[PDB]
Amino acid sequence: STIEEQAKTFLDKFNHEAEDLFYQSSLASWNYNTNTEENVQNMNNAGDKWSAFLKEQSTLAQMYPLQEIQNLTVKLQLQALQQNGSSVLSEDKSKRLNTILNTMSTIYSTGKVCNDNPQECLLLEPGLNEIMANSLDYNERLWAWESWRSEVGKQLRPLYEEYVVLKNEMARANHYEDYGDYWRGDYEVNGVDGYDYSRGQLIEDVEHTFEEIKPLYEHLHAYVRAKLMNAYPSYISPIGCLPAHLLGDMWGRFWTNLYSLTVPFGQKPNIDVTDAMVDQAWDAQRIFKEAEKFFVSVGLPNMTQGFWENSMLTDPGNQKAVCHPTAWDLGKGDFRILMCTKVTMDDFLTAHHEMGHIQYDMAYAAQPFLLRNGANEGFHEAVGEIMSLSAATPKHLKSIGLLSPDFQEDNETEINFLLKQALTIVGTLPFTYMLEKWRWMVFKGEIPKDQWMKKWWEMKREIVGVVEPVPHDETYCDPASLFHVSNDYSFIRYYTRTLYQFQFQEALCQAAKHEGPLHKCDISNSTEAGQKLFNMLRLGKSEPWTLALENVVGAKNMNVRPLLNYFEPLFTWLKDQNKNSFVGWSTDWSPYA
Amino acid sequence: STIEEQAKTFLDKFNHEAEDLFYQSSLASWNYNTNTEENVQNMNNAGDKWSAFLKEQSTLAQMYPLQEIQNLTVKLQLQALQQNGSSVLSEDKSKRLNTILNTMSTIYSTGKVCNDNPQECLLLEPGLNEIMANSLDYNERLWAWESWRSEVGKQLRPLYEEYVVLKNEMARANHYEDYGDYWRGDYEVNGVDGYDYSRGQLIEDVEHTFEEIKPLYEHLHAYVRAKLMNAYPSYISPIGCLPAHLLGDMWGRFWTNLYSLTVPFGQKPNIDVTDAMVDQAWDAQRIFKEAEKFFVSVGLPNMTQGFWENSMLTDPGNQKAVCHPTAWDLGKGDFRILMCTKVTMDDFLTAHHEMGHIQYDMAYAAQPFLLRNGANEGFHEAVGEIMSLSAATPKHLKSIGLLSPDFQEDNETEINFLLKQALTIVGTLPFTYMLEKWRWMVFKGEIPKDQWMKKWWEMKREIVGVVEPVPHDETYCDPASLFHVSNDYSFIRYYTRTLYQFQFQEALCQAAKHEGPLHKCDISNSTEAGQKLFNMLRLGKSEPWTLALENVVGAKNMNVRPLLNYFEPLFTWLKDQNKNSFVGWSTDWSPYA
Amino acid sequence: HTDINFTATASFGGSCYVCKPHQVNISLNGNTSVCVRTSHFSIRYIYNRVKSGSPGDSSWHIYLKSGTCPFSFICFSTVEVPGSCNFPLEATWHYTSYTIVGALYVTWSE
Amino acid sequence: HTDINFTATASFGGSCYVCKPHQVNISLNGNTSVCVRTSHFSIRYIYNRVKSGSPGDSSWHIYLKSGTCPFSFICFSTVEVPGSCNFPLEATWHYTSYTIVGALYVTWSE
Ligand SMILES: *[C@@H]1O[C@H](CO)[C@@H](O)[C@H](O)[C@H]1NC(C)=O
Ligand SMILES: *[C@@H]1O[C@H](CO)[C@@H](O)[C@H](O)[C@H]1NC(C)=O
Ligand SMILES: *[C@@H]1O[C@H](CO)[C@@H](O)[C@H](O)[C@H]1NC(C)=O
Ligand SMILES: *[C@@H]1O[C@H](CO)[C@@H](O)[C@H](O)[C@H]1NC(C)=O
Ligand SMILES: *[C@H]1O[C@H](CO)[C@@H](O)[C@H](O)[C@H]1NC(C)=O
Ligand SMILES: *[C@H]1O[C@H](CO)[C@@H](O)[C@H](O)[C@H]1NC(C)=O
Ligand SMILES: *[C@H]1O[C@H](CO)[C@@H](O)[C@H](O)[C@H]1NC(C)=O
Ligand SMILES: *[C@H]1O[C@H](CO)[C@@H](O)[C@H](O)[C@H]1NC(C)=O
Repeated sequence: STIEEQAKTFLDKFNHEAEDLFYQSSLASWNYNTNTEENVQNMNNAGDKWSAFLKEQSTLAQMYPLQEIQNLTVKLQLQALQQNGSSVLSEDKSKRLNTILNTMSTIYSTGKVCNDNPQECLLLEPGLNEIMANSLDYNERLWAWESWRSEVGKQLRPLYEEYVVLKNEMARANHYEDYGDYWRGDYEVNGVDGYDYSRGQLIEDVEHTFEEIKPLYEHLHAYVRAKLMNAYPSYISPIGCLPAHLLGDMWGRFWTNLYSLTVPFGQKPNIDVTDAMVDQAWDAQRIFKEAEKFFVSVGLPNMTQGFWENSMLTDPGNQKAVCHPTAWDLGKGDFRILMCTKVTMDDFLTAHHEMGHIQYDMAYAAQPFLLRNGANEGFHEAVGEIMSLSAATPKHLKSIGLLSPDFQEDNETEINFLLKQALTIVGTLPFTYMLEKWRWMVFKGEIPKDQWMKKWWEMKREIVGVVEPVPHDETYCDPASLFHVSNDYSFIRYYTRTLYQFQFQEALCQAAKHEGPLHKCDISNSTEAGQKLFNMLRLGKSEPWTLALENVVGAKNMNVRPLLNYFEPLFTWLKDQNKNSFVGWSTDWSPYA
Repeated sequence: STIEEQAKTFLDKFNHEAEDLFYQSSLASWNYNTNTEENVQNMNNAGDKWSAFLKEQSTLAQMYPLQEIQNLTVKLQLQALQQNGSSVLSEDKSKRLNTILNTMSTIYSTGKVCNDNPQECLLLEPGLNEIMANSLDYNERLWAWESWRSEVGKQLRPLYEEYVVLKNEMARANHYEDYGDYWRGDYEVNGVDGYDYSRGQLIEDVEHTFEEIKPLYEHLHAYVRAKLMNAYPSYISPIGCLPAHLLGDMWGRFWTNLYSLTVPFGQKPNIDVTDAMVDQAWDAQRIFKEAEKFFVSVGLPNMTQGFWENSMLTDPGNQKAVCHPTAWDLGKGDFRILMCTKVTMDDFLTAHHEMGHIQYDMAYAAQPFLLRNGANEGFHEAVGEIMSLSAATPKHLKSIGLLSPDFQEDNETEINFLLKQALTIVGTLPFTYMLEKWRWMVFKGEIPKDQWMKKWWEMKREIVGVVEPVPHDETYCDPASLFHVSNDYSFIRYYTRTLYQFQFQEALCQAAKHEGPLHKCDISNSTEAGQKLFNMLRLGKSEPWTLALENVVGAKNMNVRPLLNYFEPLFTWLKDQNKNSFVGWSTDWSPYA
Repeated sequence: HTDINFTATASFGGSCYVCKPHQVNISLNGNTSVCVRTSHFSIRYIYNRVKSGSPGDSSWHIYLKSGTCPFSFICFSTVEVPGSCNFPLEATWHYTSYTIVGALYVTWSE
Repeated sequence: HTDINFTATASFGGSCYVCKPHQVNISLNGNTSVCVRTSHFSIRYIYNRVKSGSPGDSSWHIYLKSGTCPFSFICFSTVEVPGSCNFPLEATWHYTSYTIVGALYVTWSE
């Protein structure tokens, strides 16, 4: 029988068993956060069983030679399934890497900085993040910054060195260049007519998409430093980089946060509807319902009843669970969101962002199990963020009745809002590029163990325009203090995410027949767009992501300009202020002589 | 008869006739300001008769060969008198240079900027000066700045070009290198044992006393720009020079003025006794009387009755005269001050500064007429300014009862005051050096007519760290908008003045047996000092200035350090602030793209 | 007289849950066709979901469309009979995908 | 009886004003000496500044010091006489410089 046809029914019976078991691992994880007594520790078992299963099925899809696979769909699944993966390691080395990943995950998860008060400690959650978010005492923020990067940082170092060894050895064995080359693999595609993407063509299309995004960044950067000096006098030099612990969070991943300082026209009525909501007695339920309602209008389905009936969106606090807003596609037509909602404009937009995830999930749940996923990493993240935009516009707030049409919408509130967005968005782009430009260089074996930190900050000052507030020797391991580093995630996705994110909103508002600046757009009511969108959503990881884009946009590859053109009004305004300010920075300055 | 002996009695009879006629020219000028009806225009006649006399006596001192003059005193007088001077010019060229000087003096004297309000004009006095002193509207200050440098500036250009021609031709004929070389001649001395000074040794001892004063200036400069940005946001770049019209007066000759902005510890009780006086019903007379009283204590004379009886120190305003504070040594034991006094701490210190001039005048009035003068230019100016210092100290104010001993004198009020002083003093030093560094280069024939302005501002930015707020082509003539430029005075004197000014206060406080910082010193009560001082005062221009200094200080030549050591506590405090600020500037920045 | 449960009992989740129900027994009072022998009767459509474990069921709907013939709710029948009446049975997950899982064929005589 | 103005009338301003008065006539009732012939008399020192034009005069003081002999204020005399009594006349500008411009010579007999 055609080995294609023989693999067809092999995959049929695989999908069946896999959907059953993956519903088991997912239901047990939900139950970890969701519910009583007897739920704390079954998650970890049923996950290893999933792991056992997946391992067997790879050892058995090796028997299906891809070359003889005509059906493009079965090829992909087969390809996906048959990856030797981590198992391709000396038994002990496979365990030792495991041992390492758990240790690193836990140290970060359970790391705390203390005070002659060795009992009193704050953690990363509330503790420090709440300080890096509000506090305006340079020395205090520096203490938070440094204490974290020291206590949970130096711990991570020796482990992280070992982690790159085996982690490479796993890639080098899987005929990838290095573990870095391995992660880029996600954006790869082979053997599809003029739709291909090279594993290393990502680096170039990032680097070459970066030179283009560099001008906008510098003017935003040189603008903030000026307003920062005014909040922290004495501390900030206008030739040199910004001192990390002043960027509004532990790492300076976003600048969203410390904004009240860098606000342009603080004279204006504030576009935080956060309290407008409270005044209308809005509960966590009225948010999501108004978000479901958003989607309905764009040609998509109302949430599955049952999503409603066992989705946790309020916080029990009486039970304790992980409040990091998540959207869950367990098997078996089962979708739900876990989110500890507060009556906020922020938690309101997060609702749209998470439910966007659910909508992507529901869209493609018909695709064979193995291909139920974002076209590539950070497709998913983008499809959630594209919703915030439409749902965080005055046009939206106005109509939704959370802000009265009385609202004067002059060019002043324009920047007011468009700035906050850039703090969050243009903020993170260069942070992100460097973080991975670093790991890429490490995983390649370019930076040695004795320069890791020196080459890190060299790059922080160089690319990102940020200086360490204290010298760090090589006992430190600062990138490791960030989640996605110690919990072993590709981070470059957050970058690609943002680029697509706009390409979408561009073509999607094009469909909604929008008129002015791209940021005023609000695709709701517009079924015309929702279908353009769904047409790619439902596809899952079924066609290559290059094509999946072309469905929504027109290009086989990411593009930078949609983003830039969204920020055009802010860009030509920041030059206005940086007419006299010093624009750019020197690697050479440091707050410590 | 010994031609020395024959010149001895020639000089006797000259001094007699000269003191008669010089009382006449001085009495008539006093009367120009002082008094009724029939006094407006006699000053101009009786001056030309003085001019007539002085010219004859040179044409007749040419008959007394200097080489055969043994008596060092008669040599000097003879030397002084027998200078061909301006007369050494083609009759028409002598007139034409006159014609020019008057025109230039008058355009500046009577130059006014107007508004579609061609009737409404302000002048330099009140008008503009009062704007450049108070106004905080960039555009307004720029309008004042530019309108003056245009209306009374472009007028001065063609005249100033012609003025350097004949003005040089007069020096070139008097066997000086250029008119610049001519002015430097003031600090010259020949044929006195190891006490000489070369005409060009001045430039070096200025330039080489400048490199020394450069560090202190930059830290003051980089400090003000920072505080200025805060007063004029948008306008001031922290890489580049300060925009002239922001420097507190039409030219930015002193920064004294706009200080309320650059004040360090504004929290402190203000050391302006200005209103303390008003509260004690102090009249213009109680000021000068308390200043006379100052001197008496230092071993010097109380004013000549008659100085009291026809000195104008209040302002008639009912009669109108020139209120620029002046001290008058007319002939014939006759001294008086013309000053339009207001009850102020400023007008208080000015009293001391003007009476200091009178005291110098009274001290040397025994020297033969021709030698009755400051040892060199700017000795006199220094001897007045050294009095302000002693009289503007807390120790003085405290004891004089104009400020209660209750006054807390911490390190805070320290800089508070020491800054204001540096605004005024360190402020003008570089301004001054450049202004003459420019004329020097002009009078040498280094800068051509088609670069005069370009080379001026190049130097303003370069040396002084100040930029023009608008581009000026060569129709302009900005140095000419300053008094001392259009009214034909050597300006470098204001520099040397300041240098000496401190060397004195140093050695004079040494004599007073002072203890702490040099700026707390108050030589009053201390006859020990006053005599050291008088010992040089009475000398007039009788021994060479190099010796005259050595009497008070110990060096044959000026020195920079006394000044620097006076400002030591400010200097080490300004580095403290410029730890992070950009210290210095770039020629390349301009407020006009 | 004679009553008639026309039952469509369904299970869920083959190689893809959501695509189509797993299995679906269609039944006329247990057996596959029923001819009425006592004038006047009563006929009803019962839909029966077999517990699967996920709240995905309950978003699975099987209903019968209208179709071939005049009335909408003489013999009845699962399976094809000449001159029938296909009230076809349509199965859908959450109104995303539709898939017709059978029919009720009817045969009149007047 | 006989009264006696002893007058010192002075002018000001030679090659240097302030250094010394210009000129100074010293006089015993107009002529140069006076011998008293009527027991009891009265003697006074008058000082006479000639208008010069500047308030510099008036800061010019000519007074007579004490000197050679017992009493301080028989014949009198401008000019030297054997066995006299020099009340010497001292002229000063503002107590800066002193210069003795003459004397009153007296001659007793008892
Ligand atoms: C792959 O298999 C499925 C089975 O239904 C089919 O729908 C699809 O068209 C097949 N593709 C090709 C290219 O044969
Ligand atoms: C779309 O939204 C507007 C206000 O946002 C509302 O008035 C209108 O009725 C909506 N219509 C539909 C069909 O969703
Ligand atoms: C110069 O002349 C005056 C005349 O009195 C005299 O005082 C001075 O001593 C003379 N100087 C010399 C060096 O002869
Ligand atoms: C000097 O000044 C102090 C106060 O400044 C005063 O009390 C003292 O009596 C003065 N003495 C003289 C002799 O001038
Ligand atoms: C259907 O009818 C049968 C008899 O034919 C009866 O026993 C049964 O309870 C009924 N079931 C339902 C769900 O109504
Ligand atoms: C048809 O057969 C089965 C017996 O196994 C039963 O479930 C069903 O009720 C029967 N129908 C009738 C009408 O008796
Ligand atoms: C001095 O005395 C004479 C008489 O000897 C008299 O006429 C004259 O008025 C007196 N002058 C003065 C100034 O007293
Ligand atoms: C001495 O002579 C003159 C006359 O010219 C006169 O001024 C003066 O009064 C005379 N003295 C006496 C005492 O007569």
